Amino acid sequence: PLPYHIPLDPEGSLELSWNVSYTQEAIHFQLLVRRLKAGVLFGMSDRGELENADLVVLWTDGDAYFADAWSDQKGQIHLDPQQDYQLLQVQRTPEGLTLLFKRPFGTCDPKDYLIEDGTVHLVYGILEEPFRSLEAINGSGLQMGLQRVQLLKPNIPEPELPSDACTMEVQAPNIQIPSQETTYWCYIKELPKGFSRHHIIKYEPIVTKGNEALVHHMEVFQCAPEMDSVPHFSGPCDSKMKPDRLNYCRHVLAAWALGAKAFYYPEEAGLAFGGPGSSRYLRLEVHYHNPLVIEGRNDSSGIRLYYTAKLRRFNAGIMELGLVYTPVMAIPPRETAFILTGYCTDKCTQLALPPSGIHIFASQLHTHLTGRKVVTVLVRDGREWEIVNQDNHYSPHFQEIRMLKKVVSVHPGDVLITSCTYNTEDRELATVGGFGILEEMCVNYVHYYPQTQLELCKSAVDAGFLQKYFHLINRFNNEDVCTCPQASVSQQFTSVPWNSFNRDVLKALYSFAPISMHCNKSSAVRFQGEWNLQPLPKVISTLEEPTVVS
Amino acid sequence: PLPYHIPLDPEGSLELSWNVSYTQEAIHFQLLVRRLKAGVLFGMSDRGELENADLVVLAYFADAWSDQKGQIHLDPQQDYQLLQVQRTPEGLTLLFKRPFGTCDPKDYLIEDGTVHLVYGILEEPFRSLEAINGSGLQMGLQRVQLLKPNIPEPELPSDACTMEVQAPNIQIPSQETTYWCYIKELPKGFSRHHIIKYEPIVTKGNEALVHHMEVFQCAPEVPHFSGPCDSKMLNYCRHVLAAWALGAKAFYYPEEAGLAFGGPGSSRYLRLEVHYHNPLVIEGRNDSSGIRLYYTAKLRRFNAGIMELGLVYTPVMAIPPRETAFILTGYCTDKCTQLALPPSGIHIFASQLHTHLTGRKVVTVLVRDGREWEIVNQDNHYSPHFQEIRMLKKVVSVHPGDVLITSCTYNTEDRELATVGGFGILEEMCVNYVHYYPQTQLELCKSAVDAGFLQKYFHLINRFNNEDVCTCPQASVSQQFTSVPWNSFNRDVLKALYSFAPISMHCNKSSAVRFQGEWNLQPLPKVISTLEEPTPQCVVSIGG
Ligand SMILES: *[C@@H]1O[C@H](CO)[C@@H](O[C@@H]2O[C@H](CO)[C@@H](O[C@@H]3O[C@H](CO[C@H]4O[C@H](CO)[C@@H](O)[C@H](O)[C@@H]4O)[C@@H](O)[C@H](O)[C@@H]3O)[C@H](O)[C@H]2NC(C)=O)[C@H](O)[C@H]1NC(C)=O
Ligand SMILES: *[C@@H]1O[C@H](CO)[C@@H](O[C@@H]2O[C@H](CO)[C@@H](O[C@@H]3O[C@H](CO)[C@@H](O)[C@H](O)[C@@H]3O)[C@H](O)[C@H]2NC(C)=O)[C@H](O)[C@H]1NC(C)=O
Ligand SMILES: *[C@@H]1O[C@H](CO)[C@@H](O[C@@H]2O[C@H](CO)[C@@H](O[C@@H]3O[C@H](CO)[C@@H](O)[C@H](O)[C@@H]3O)[C@H](O)[C@H]2NC(C)=O)[C@H](O)[C@H]1NC(C)=O
Ligand SMILES: *[C@@H]1O[C@H](CO)[C@@H](O[C@@H]2O[C@H](CO)[C@@H](O)[C@H](O)[C@H]2NC(C)=O)[C@H](O)[C@H]1NC(C)=O
Ligand SMILES: *[C@@H]1O[C@H](CO)[C@@H](O)[C@H](O)[C@H]1NC(C)=O
Ligand SMILES: *[C@@H]1O[C@H](CO)[C@@H](O)[C@H](O)[C@H]1NC(C)=O
Ligand SMILES: [Cu+2]
Repeated sequence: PLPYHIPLDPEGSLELSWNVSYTQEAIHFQLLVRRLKAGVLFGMSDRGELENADLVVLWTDGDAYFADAWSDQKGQIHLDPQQDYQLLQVQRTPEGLTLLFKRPFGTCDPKDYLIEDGTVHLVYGILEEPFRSLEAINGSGLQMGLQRVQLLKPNIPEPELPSDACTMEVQAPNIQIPSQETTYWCYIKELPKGFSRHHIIKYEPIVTKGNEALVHHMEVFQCAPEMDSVPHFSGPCDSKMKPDRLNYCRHVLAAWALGAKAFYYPEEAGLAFGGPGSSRYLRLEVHYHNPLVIEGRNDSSGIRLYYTAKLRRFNAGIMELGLVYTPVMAIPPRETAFILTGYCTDKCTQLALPPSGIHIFASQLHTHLTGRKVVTVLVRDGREWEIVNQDNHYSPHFQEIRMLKKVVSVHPGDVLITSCTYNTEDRELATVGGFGILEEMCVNYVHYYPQTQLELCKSAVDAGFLQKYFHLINRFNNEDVCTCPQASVSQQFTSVPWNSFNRDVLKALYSFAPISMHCNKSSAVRFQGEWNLQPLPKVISTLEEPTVVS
Repeated sequence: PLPYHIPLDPEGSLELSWNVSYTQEAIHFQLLVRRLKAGVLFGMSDRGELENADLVVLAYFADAWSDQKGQIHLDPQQDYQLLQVQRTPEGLTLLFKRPFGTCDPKDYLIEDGTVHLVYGILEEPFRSLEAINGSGLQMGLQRVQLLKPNIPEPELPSDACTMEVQAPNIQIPSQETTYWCYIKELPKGFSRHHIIKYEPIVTKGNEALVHHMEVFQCAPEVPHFSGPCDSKMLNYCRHVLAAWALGAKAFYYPEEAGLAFGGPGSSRYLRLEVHYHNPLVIEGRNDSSGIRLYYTAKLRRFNAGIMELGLVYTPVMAIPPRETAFILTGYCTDKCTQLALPPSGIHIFASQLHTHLTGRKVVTVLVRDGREWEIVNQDNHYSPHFQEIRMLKKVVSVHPGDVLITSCTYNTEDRELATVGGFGILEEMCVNYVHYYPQTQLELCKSAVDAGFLQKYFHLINRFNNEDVCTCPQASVSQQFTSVPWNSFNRDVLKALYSFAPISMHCNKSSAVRFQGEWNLQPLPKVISTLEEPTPQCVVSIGG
């Protein structure tokens, strides 16, 4: 058939399957309607709203007619005089009525939606009641929903597993999530004794059948190699009942977030764990968000690993690009698009990268609720070379590990620039970087080869410069005010009255001020050098991108 | 018959005439080639450079475009549509059509305001487009308003009489640029009349030489003079009855108003200034050109007047160096309009935009209750070298309490220092001269940033780029824009200051007196919102 498919409506009366051609630069959609009552509409839109939508509609109104349509800002449906969607075939089968139609990635028509890399928001609706023309169609009698998907796939078959492949299950024991709002939970598991060295070539999530809903992030780590670690453990990650060490495992075997399905490795590489000289226990950290907050729902959740005995050609690593989690990075309220940027500097890459460089075959983008756009680009001496990963339509609810269509080569001395665009319009206060639900993140997880000791390449604004910012706006408020309060970064940001000047000066600060750079190893230690007050990477540059049927 | 016309090349071997259709949303070009050499190319570009241009080249006719280095390539799409190619006594004429805009974003977009036309004459026979070289290529630009309002010529009062102000059959000096003053006069007595029209008079063959023309009234407080305006034979007869520039057909006052000239307070004597642009330095060329006024004895209902909108002239308004686009905004506040405007309000039928050399874009919008309602005037392609009084397509009504927002976009890329507001050539202006009725006592409605807040700017950036936190002696030392270390932060904070800080408001008559009150530190008008931009709806061979 057509290789990709998803359900649209929960009832499954609507099924969408599609295929992509990058030579023709076009998508072929096939829509299956099993049960058609009244009429049905399908299309795509920016955030998945019915408003400002690029659509296709069918009516039963006659004795069955199909037309291209578009919707305005108020959600009213109008016919499309040109056609972006081109109807190809219509056939009636036992499964239902099938419609094959074709669209280019983009049109010279500016009105239409533009298909590109990253997330695409599909809109579907089932119009319950017969309505005629388009414009009669009302919110009433319309079942109106959205589905998120990646329209442009790498078009590669998922490799699958040799006769050697074995499964290892890393799960929490069956533990009680506190009645607190938010919990981040550490657990210590260990490998069988005398465990020879292996490559994890696959992993998939495991979530208890009542909790799919409660568990929104899971991660599996390795502590520093030099060390033989603490006894067996289940419980929260801040507590001091818990020891010393851990805290020392930032090394990353596995990562899962909402929307991410199973992941298969590229065949050039696998992820190495066990064997001599590289060590220990696995640390599982599970993030529980519990608006529910009722008697402890008992949960053993985790990740399943698929591993092969020994080596594929290269060892694959995972690198964290982005903003460090600190309050000093903040988004003012009532912002339509506000951009936070973080960096991997040439100094860090020069220090931590091999002469050959690394090859990025995958990326996963991560923000919190206010995240809208995420992009990572590659820059060489102030000239933008390549786009590592891009999602303009990105949603926090849909976060998946994507195989890059083109593997990207990163060399020492290159700068990796990561930017996230946020919308704070639903927030009355400044949103700050942090672990909390009301706080934000900008992160790009990169899956690359050959493995290096570089894991966190991240940056943040210099604290001192943020302080002079605060004092600058304070004094712009005039009065006189010789006052030097310290820290309370979250408490300073919440205390700032937000006006055009404060916002613009904050944005200016982010676009100007030097950065505290974090270059850290798998060992959860920095690369020696002085990484504070680094000159802000800047780009001298930018890269340029060029009737009704029946 | 095509209503609008301009010369392109100085030699005058190429002449362009055109027609506008707003239902069809298209321009009809007719190109006249008097002398046909190997080739001719014509088109349009942002500032008038050959690079990145939307073109047509020449019986074979082809649509072309130019790349970043200015090399010419064929256009697979075509915006221009060839209609007719015909041979006449005057030369070879080509009638062709182009839409205002295309769904192709690469192509030029025709809109309100100035359009830069590019022309060339190919000396050398070429077998391709890409073969075209600086060699054998005669290259030029012409600035014009492509979309004119469609105004029918009103009937005349029959009382209406014409007075013609022309050069006294004089000889243009051998110079590239000449400005020529001549003094003409009215009969004595002659009580007040309304000018309801004026149109250009240009001697045949001199079309390329005449760039702009202006008719002025001297100060009431005069001897006869014909010759250059720098000649140092005594006057400022500055103030303006009439203005004309290339491409303009006629200027019409609205049915409600006319411009008054007559017995006192009128001045007695009139001054005409004609601008000759003379590349090639032609010589012994005689010119009678000037402007003809249509005026009536019986006044219409209102007297027409001119109001100055914009930035006050102060150094406090500055543009940092090396900016591609930097925006300065002046304001006419709700308090000023509420006070000085009649209850009925005023109606704006015309506008003239004024900046100095670094000016690129200029826009004036009308805002009601903090919401942008209508665009008074817009030029994104505006140039200081072409500035004319333009009739608005739709007369715009400004009521009491409405806010007028005027913004200019500047390019400082060629400047090493901060450019400041001022009269000088190296300093800047943002001004919109508005022609309206009924005439009121409001003459200058203008604004500027509050000086104190600018002081807070200088001390804030000074204390920020100098490093430490929390120290409070604060001795004040440097107050002015020169000597300032411009980096992204300083620029952005200056922009923030301009976008935030309250303004010193000038509501003036007389230039020597303000209106009725305390105008310092007025709250900056702000727009919760803005308005929607209208959508651009989505090798030939002809027998001669
Ligand atoms: C065309 O317009 C002219 C200007 O209105 C009409 O008047 C003629 O103007 C010229 C120059 O102004 C007068 O020439 C006079 O005689 C000599 C010559 O001036 C200079 O000439 C040569 C170059 O031609 C130059 O190299 C010499 O050094 C001279 O300086 C001057 O000394 C006089 O002061 C004065 O300029 C003509 O006399 C004058 N014509 C008449 C009939 O008075 C001219 O008539 C117009 N022509 C037409 C056909 O309409
Ligand atoms: C949204 O639009 C729909 C239709 O445009 C409205 O829903 C309902 O529409 C049906 C059928 O058109 C109405 O039934 C009526 O039956 C009588 C028979 O006596 C017939 O003469 C009428 O012409 C009509 O067909 C039904 O009354 C109507 N529901 C209502 C009025 O509550 C719906 O009301 C619209 N809602 C909004 C918020 O616009
Ligand atoms: C509108 O009219 C007012 C008149 O009230 C103009 O105000 C200006 O007020 C200053 C007084 O501060 C005067 O100009 C300057 O005076 C200072 C001394 O204070 C002197 O050092 C300067 O050299 C300058 O002369 C004057 O009263 C007046 N200036 C002008 C040019 O009229 C205001 O400027 C007017 N606004 C316009 C015409 O846009
Ligand atoms: C990278 O560098 C070190 C390695 O862990 C971390 O520095 C510690 O950070 C914690 C929390 O901010 C402090 O309590 C410690 O005092 C720091 N140690 C030292 C020696 O400064 C740093 O946080 C790491 N950054 C990451 C992992 O993003
Ligand atoms: C997409 O599907 C069409 C018919 O459904 C087929 O002809 C075409 O080859 C397919 N393209 C692919 C699989 O790339
Ligand atoms: C302009 O286009 C052609 C000129 O030949 C003519 O048919 C048309 O009527 C003209 N329309 C206007 C409004 O000038
Ligand atoms: Cu997170």
